[PDB]
Amino acid sequence: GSDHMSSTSPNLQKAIDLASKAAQEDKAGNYEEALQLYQHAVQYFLHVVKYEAQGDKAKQSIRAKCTEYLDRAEKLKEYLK
Repeated sequence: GSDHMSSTSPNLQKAIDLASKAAQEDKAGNYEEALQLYQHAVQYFLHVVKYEAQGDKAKQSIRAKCTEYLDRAEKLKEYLK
């Protein structure tokens, strides 16, 4: 059916799926794949916000999340294997 594809880009869909997995690896304290998931998430969110934006102001939705994902990786670097 619609399955978010009618309103959300495939890059934005990818970004969130991988951002969700970043937290899954991190909060399990695997501290292995987590770091690269946190940075790869914002790699897509910034490619959406700067080049593929929607809803005029609505692009601010990713700006709030991406600013956390690039910062929260620096906390993993304490124990990141």
